Amino acid sequence: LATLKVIGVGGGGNNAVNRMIDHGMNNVEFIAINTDGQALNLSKAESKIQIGEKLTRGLGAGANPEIGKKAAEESREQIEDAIQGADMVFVTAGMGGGTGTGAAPVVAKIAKEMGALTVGVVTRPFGFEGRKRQTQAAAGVESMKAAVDTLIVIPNDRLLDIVDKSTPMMEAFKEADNVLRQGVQGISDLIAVSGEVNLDFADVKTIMSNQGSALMGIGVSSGENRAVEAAKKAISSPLLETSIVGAQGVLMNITGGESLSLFEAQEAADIVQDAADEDVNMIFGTVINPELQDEIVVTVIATGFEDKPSS
Ligand SMILES: Nc1nc2c(ncn2[C@@H]2O[C@H](COP(=O)(O)OP(=O)(O)O)[C@@H](O)[C@H]2O)c(=O)[nH]1
Repeated sequence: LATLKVIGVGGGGNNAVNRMIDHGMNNVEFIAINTDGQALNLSKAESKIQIGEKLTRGLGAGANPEIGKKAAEESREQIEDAIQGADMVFVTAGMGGGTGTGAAPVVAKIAKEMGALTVGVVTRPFGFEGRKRQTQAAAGVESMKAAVDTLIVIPNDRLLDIVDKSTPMMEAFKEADNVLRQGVQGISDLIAVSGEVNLDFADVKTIMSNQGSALMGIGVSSGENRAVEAAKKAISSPLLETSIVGAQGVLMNITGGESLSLFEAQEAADIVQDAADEDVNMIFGTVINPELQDEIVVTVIATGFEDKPSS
């Protein structure tokens, strides 16, 4: 089965990796990449790469993206060794600092160069962090676009839309973490199970390879209108820079029990295509899990946003 790897670059990326490992992920290899030796020492990842030792003396990049870049370039061989054999690589980082901003694009370009389907999931800084951080991050996002197959951007300001006055910062961070984690899990599940209408890693490549922005979502629902409700949840995007609107390619997998109806499968597909408001090329799949009773799961991967709009 296709070899999946998730690579956290810099502080935010490392944090995401640690929290994903805590949450529980089967058949995924994690790699932690940082300049900061103290943070690496605390990483839960099975594979750790300290980059730029000579430049930083084991410290972080001090918000300087040129140091993050030079560090990654300096450690290219070690990064190549850690990635070798991967079929798909997810690179996650916080844009705005030095290590994520400068090194994540280098890491992604190595992963792609060496044949892996490469997806980035990065954050933009909070407005309260100031304009310099925002400007550095914007350059990082542009660099990431050039280095990956597909990119998902999570503006940290969106977290302010899902918290009340007391929600812990760490709880908010976990909500952002769900984007990459559930995207990885949906691909892992799609590879592992044969479906009645079967989609596999080649379908994922068709949808995600050499594209631009992406949306990856999952919805789960039971009862009346379950399919419509699951599809709406899969495309809901309160934390995303890139919503479903304008998608021209969608991989949609529906998992249900024996009761999964043709009518509700069409309903789900129609929700996604109507929200995209485009001529969508839909690669549709269906998995019947007989242990499931009234539950339905809809997973969506959407791309093609940069393609010329249709008439
Ligand atoms: N959502 C989220 N954002 C983070 C986290 N840690 C850092 N950030 C964001 O990431 C940006 C870069 O921080 P950091 O990754 O620690 O810097 P670096 O190590 O030099 O790359 C910060 O400016 C924040 O906006 C996290 O755990 N979650």
